[PDB]
Amino acid sequence: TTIVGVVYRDGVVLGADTRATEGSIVADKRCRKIHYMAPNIMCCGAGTSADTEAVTNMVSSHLALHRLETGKQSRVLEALTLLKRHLYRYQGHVSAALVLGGVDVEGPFLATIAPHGSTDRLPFVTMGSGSIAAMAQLEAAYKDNMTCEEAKELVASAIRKGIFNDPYSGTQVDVCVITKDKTELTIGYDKPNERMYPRQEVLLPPGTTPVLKEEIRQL
Amino acid sequence: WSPYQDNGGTTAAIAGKDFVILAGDTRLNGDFCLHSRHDQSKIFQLTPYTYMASNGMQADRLQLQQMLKYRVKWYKYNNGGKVPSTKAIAQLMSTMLYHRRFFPYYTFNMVVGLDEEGHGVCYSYDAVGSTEPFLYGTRGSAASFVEPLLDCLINRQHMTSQAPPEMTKEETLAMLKNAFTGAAERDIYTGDSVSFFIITKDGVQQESFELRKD
Amino acid sequence: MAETAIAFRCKDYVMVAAAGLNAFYYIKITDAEDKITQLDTHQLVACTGENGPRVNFTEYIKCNLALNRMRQHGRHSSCESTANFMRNCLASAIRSREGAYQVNCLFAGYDTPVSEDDDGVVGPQLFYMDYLGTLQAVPYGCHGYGACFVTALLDRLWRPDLSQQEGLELMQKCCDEVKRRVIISNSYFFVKAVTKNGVEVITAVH
Amino acid sequence: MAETAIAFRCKDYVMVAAAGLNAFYYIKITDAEDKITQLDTHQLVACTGENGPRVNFTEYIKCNLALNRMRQHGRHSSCESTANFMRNCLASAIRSREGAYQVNCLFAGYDTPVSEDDDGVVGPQLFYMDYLGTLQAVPYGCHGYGACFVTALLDRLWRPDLSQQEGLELMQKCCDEVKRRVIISNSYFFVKAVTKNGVEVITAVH
Amino acid sequence: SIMAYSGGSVMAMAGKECFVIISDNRLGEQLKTISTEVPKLHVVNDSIVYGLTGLRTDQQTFANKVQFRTEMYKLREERDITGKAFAAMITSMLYEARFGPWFVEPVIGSIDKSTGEVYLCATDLIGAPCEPEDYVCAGTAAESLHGMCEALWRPGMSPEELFEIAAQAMLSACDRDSLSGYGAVAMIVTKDKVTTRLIKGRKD
Amino acid sequence: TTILAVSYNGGVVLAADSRTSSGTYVVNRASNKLTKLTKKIYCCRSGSAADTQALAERVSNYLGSYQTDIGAGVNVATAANLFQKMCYMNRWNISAGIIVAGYDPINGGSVYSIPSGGSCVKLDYALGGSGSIFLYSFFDANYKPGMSKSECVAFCQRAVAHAYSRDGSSGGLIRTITLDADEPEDQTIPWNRSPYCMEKDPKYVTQATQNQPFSSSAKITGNRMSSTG
Amino acid sequence: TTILAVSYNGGVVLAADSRTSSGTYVVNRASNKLTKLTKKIYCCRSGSAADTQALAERVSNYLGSYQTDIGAGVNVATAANLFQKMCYMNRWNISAGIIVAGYDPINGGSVYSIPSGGSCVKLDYALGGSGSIFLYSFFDANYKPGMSKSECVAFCQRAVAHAYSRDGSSGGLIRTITLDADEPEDQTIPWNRSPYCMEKDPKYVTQATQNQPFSSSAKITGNRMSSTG
Amino acid sequence: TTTLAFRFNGGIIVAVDSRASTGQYIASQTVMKVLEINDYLLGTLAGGAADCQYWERVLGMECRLWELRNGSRITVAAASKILANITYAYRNHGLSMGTMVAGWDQFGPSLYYVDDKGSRVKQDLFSVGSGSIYAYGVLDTGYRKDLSVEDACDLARRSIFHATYRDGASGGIVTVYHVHEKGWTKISRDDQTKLYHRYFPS
Amino acid sequence: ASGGSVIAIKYKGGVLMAADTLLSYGSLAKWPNIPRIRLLGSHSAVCATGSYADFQMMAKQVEDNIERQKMYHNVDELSPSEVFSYLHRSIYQKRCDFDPCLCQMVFIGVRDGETFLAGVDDVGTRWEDDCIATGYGAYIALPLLRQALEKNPDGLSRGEAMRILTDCLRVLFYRECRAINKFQVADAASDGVRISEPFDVETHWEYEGYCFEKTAII
Ligand SMILES: Cc1nc(C)c(C(=O)Nc2ccc(F)c(-c3nc4ncc(-c5ncccc5C)cn4n3)c2)o1
Repeated sequence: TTIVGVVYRDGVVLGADTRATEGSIVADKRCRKIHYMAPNIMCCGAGTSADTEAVTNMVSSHLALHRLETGKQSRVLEALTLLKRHLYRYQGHVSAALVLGGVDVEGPFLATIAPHGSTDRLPFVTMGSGSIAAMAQLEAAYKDNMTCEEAKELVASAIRKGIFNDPYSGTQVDVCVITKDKTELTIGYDKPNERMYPRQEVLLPPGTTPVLKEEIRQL
Repeated sequence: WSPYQDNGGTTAAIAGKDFVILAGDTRLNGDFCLHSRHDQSKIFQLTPYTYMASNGMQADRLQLQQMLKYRVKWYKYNNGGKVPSTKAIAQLMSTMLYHRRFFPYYTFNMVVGLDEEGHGVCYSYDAVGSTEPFLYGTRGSAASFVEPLLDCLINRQHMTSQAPPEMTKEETLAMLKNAFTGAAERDIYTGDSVSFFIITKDGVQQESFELRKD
Repeated sequence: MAETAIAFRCKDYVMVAAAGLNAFYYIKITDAEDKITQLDTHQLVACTGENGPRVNFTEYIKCNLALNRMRQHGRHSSCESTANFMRNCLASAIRSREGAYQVNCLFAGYDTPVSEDDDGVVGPQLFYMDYLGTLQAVPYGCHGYGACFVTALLDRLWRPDLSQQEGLELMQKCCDEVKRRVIISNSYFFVKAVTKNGVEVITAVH
Repeated sequence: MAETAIAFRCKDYVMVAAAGLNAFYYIKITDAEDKITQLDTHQLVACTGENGPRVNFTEYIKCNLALNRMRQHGRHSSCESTANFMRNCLASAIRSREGAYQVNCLFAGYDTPVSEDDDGVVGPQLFYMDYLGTLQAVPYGCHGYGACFVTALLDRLWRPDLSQQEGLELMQKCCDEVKRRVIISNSYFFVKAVTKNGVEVITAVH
Repeated sequence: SIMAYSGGSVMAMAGKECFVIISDNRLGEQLKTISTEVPKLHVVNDSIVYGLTGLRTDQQTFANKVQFRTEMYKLREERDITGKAFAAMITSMLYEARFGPWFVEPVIGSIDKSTGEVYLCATDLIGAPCEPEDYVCAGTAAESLHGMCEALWRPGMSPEELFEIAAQAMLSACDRDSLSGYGAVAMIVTKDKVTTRLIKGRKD
Repeated sequence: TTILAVSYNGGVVLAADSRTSSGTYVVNRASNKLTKLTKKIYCCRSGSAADTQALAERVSNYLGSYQTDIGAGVNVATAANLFQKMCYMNRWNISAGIIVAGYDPINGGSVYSIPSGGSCVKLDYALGGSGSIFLYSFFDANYKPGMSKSECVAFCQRAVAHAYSRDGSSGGLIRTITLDADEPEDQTIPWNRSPYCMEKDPKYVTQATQNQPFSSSAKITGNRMSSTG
Repeated sequence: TTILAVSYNGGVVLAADSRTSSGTYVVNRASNKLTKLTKKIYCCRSGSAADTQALAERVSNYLGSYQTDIGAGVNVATAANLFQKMCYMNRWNISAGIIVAGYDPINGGSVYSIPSGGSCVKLDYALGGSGSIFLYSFFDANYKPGMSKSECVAFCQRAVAHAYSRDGSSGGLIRTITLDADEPEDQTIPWNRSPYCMEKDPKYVTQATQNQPFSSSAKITGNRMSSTG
Repeated sequence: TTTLAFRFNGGIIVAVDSRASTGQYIASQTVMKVLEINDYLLGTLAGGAADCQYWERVLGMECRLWELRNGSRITVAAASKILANITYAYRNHGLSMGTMVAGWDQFGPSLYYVDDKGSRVKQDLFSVGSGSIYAYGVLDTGYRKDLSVEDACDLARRSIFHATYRDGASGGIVTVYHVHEKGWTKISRDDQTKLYHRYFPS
Repeated sequence: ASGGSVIAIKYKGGVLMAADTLLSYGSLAKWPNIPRIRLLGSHSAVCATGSYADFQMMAKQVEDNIERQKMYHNVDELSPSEVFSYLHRSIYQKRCDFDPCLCQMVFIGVRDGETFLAGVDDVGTRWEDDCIATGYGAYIALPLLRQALEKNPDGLSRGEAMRILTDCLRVLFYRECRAINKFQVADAASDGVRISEPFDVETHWEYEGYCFEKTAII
């Protein structure tokens, strides 16, 4: 898993890979790691997919309950506080490193939660296994007040560094852009590893696998 | 600090009627990074009709290759220029693997070569030297992916359909390419570029095939 | 694991046979202790394990079946119900504080049509039950050390429609095999049989 | 420790009895293997332990006694010498690289006056020998699991001057006791007797 | 370990308007076949079918809990529980006991009756859901099944052809595994009908 | 991680590095270890980050309620006692060293040190963190009490720059804050303006003569800096 | 244990503490860690005492024979290489950190540092021992190369007195020796004349206000120094 | 692994499966468990395949050397003691091998079992391996001295087949060898599943 | 003691190997002014990561072998690839004795056109690329070098490769704890290896997102 987040001129840009490996074997090739938290708060997650989905869904329902109560849009500091409280209550057994990013009346906001509960608010953050190979790119190319196109090029490039140089990441680039009004989530922003050496479709004319006894049930 | 390490990779051979297709992926990875994508230290040519393809730790196979090459050279010098056969090389390698039984080599090997009547045969070893001659075979981290696929298209068991004709060089090459393109998409440590060696009687030829670099 | 329980179903009976061995670390406390505990008039259980867990678990199961029969005015429960209810205690024990019931059982019974409306099973039932809570309806099962020796032995010789006497002789064969190939002293074997008449203590073979 | 060796001295004979059990982890490899190895015409050794150490140690001892007899032109060695020489190998093994001979033995023999000048022991000799190198001349000794059961049994019934037949019946009693109180399957017992005539394989009791 | 104690393997493949879920038959104790005639499949209604895998006692406990919950759902809400709701339900059930974990690894397949959309899912033992578009597989023969399927499966397979690939993959994958085998049982379910087929495998 | 606090006449000066590290990798290179509790009381936290963040926010939530209840400013003794109590009944589970510094109109400027063990010592100047031990023998030499406000912040920045130059676990920005009668004022000097660094120190310019050229005499003449030479 | 060596124009100055300790008990309070090898080459040894004594005497026995054989003085590179070789093929069994310093007419004054690992770095000034880490940030501040002979020994004594004042494992006499063209000269200043000590440092005279009297106000006013008060 | 050999009036019968499982993955289904040492001795492979192959090849070198020197075939009792000494010397190096040497010397047929700690027994009925506990059951109840060669071969084949069917570590191809006074001949070599529909038809 | 990270890259005509000039003792930056780039013979150079004693002994042992061989017999000095081969064989031989040479080395060399760049671990693994990096440079620096290679596979220029060497040294300084901002670049061309004077790469610490108010966890 490799998740990056970049604060640009107005809003934030989050990116992630798609490969999910279940113990040294690629289980799914197009898993989605950019969850939803609010109309203006997205949350990438790295580590154990179980906890990353559980805590995100928990606080995502809590925020919805809350903004139905108050009536205002939800603040990213509330989501960050809920997440960090829950994570610290379990002493890191809930192993989900999260990148939480949204837009408020206070401008963009992009923070990162370690599995132990500690938070940092930075201009750009990266988490996951290929967090060292992706950060290497952001340090080399992040200038202040980038336009949306530049932030998306930068996030795609920072992901393609973890895609190619890390074994536990790759096969695609998920890039979501959050602004004050909208939030557009493009799934296949870049697919470098293209579908080479086409399949041969081995042909087995139905019946070659012997069957002993069959009960068909019409409905 | 432990003197062992697994540098991933995989190899796979299919013996035919008068040829053998050997294949090894050119990719070398260390602890957590990726050292190289052009590692050619898997398939080592001992004699013009014999190769050894080994996986596991890279230093151990770079050592075992030299030990085998010098044993082959001694055999060639004592027997008046007579290049040993595949059977002799395979038995020699088993004997060599078992001598270092208490501080073993961390390699899994295949001695792929041609027999005397012209037929091609492959051998497969454990870490200590349990050799077994066979007609195909894969080793490495991608073993349990490729082996059952070849088991199903070669042995043609569990299919009530008369056995197809004998597979030639091109068909076997295409089948092995299928297997590697399928294993490069589900194993994290396998596949940046594979090298094929078609061993026939009028020498050997060599080809490359490119996979996903993720 | 020392004491073997053999059990096999035929057309019109189930047979069980439990090595009555009882030991202390290597000292034979006894060579005759009845390990086949009868639950209801048509059901019995062959347990193997330490004596503490065996006796406590069997007494608990027996008391609960008896109470349930009291709460239903003489309504016997079928064998699937008793099997699942044993399995439920065995399984919930491995996630409790006191831990697992370290006892393996073979539940045997003969299902009798309880009323005129009844349309359930009429034949005999055998259920293999592990200590972790596994439950499987088998044609023949065996527990303990000799469990393997006789299992293979039964594959070669068991037939769906053995009579009573061929069941006797097959049980003699399996018992003598266990005696001849296991290092543990399993001399007396306590054979019981479940048939439409109830449970019967077979005395000939041992 | 599984296989018991019983041995007791009377006035004009020694008896030994070795459980011929041979096992693999719990599978009876055999119930008849001769564990009483004869060294010279009037001496024998009952070893108990794993088969590797037992056979290697006994073959080594036998070859060395035979060689010594060759180097002395048919001069038999007394039983104190053979006992001490066995004990010396057993003891020097526990401070070597290969380690201890994990085998316990009972050395039995009958000392015969070798010449007219000879004024040594004339009676039978029994020597209890541990695996660590302990060596003790005993009236009766026992090794293994049943070793205790029979030892007490012998204290109650052993007398200095039992005849041959009372020795037979006492050995029958001890053997059946070992069979009745040990969990291990010790069915066949291989009784041999040393008397002024040599060694004799007693067939009746077992 | 503990997940490979009872053996077993399940695998689901999606066709065009259909899908096939197939399981092995073996039940043993870490080496020794207890019985050779236990399938792994459970049908909840005419459009869902799931198969568990892991420890056998936890397979049975979890199947009882899932059946309890499904019958409770159909009573409270007068309707057949759909596929996605079923998968999310068992995901929550699994994550509840997160530090007392169940040792199952379920494999759900489902289809929309009138819509025609297929839906596969295969959670981890701690609840991580993983829904692909082609096929899922779990059990002792996971890697071998992955290898066979990633080579044999192609997008738009029809039922009578999808059953072929499913059978061949399960057989060739259980052949290279010591804790599975003894034939197989497959269920090919479409929008209109559900079919069960027993598949002759090696008696090895 | 290096943190320190120095007391002068008016108030206190807090200084700290900015770098949280995962043993040998810089996780966050612009961290902020000066956590405000009240408007005039701050804490520098060292050790683990999760534990000290939970403690700082719990104690600040307590302090906000006490001050609202009583209606008048809070001393520093209150906050230091709360920290000591908390970091004392969790002393087995957390590794958290705190430096609570502030200003109250009653007792002027105050600095309390709460080490790993959980004690609470009210000092004139406090040091803490993994990179502190390089500062003791710096304060014994170059520090005199009774400094002014400006000379105090200069000395604090200099001490931190001498601490994170030699320490591997420390570095990055130097963040200081001054708390006194006026508004609390902050300052963050980067690394490319630090008042000391071992690269611009002219005694570390000439290199160690390690790669001796293969020569004929035993005279040492510096390294071998080319193949021709 | 604190040892150091500083190089100046003419030669070198070695300084060290004198106290061997059994963890928390002063075994020997007047030890001598400056072992001569030749007339003009000395070594300060730190770590274990048995290992470094065996090494020092073995290497000095080697040096006496080489010098007799060749008939001319020995460089410092020779002794440093011998030490490095020995402390390298025993690196698993010994814990021995050496500072070999001396003067030879060819290369002037020289200082080599051979740490625990077994390397050998030729430096301009070397520090070593358990109490050294308090001296790095002391040398980065108060040290400038090109000092004279007298100012060098003053700085060395001052550094050692600042190192053993804060360190528990170090203390006692300060033993220095100067090696240069003239005769090698020794000096041992006691503790009751040291150029620094935390008891006579006037910033550690006023005590921490810890034992507050049971009072009615929140004003801190120092400790409670009597029962009546 | 399942290996058995029993002695009767007519010779010795060896029978093996052909599967080598590395834990839970099946390496191969064609391993050759019966290593014909010479034209007169048969050794079987159980345990570590490397150790068994190597040491039985060493033993086949030493029997041939013996024959060269003295000019007479080696006997089974001595060909088995060589392996026992070889194994007993390494009793503390972690070998894992239990083999069965079966031959027909000038004292009739002999069948020894040689373990990995130097154990060396002589009985007329052995079955080593992990599925061995399933062979004994079907072996002890049908075995008797006076079996015809085909009846005894069938007993051995039907006894290995039941070990392959209940055990996960055994299976593949059941092979039966016969040791008589003239040497030894491979009786039959048949797949384990084609046997299933031959013993339990319908 | 232990060195830091090393990075190296091949350009059109030569090799460049950069390394920081610092030796650490665990977490303490002990010696910031020592040279870590050695050069062997008259065509090749080496630089090691990790323990310094092992590199110091191994480089000495392979520098005695080169000069003796050339001085005793009238032979040509060893090519880069052959002295690297000897280095690798000696490291492996020390590893078989459980006496490991615990340092990952990067080895560069040029001899009349055939430019050589290899790397060797301490367990005996050896490899060769167009870009090598040890220590933490294998994670932080290596991806940048690989992209800068593949964005133009024809071959970088000398200045166009020095640029990216500076750009990766900058990140290595940012994100590696035990590192300082004073590096050295050994440039190996046809004439021979040439080590540069220490230089410093400029940094940037003035992002607006680092302001005191923003990074605050109140
Ligand atoms: C006279 C006699 N009666 C019996 C019952 C025996 C006997 O058992 N002798 C024996 C001696 C040494 C061995 F080493 C073995 C032996 N056989 C094996 N087969 C299969 C596996 C195995 N393989 C792969 C995975 C896991 C396992 C457990 C392991 N072993 N170990 C067996 O001798």
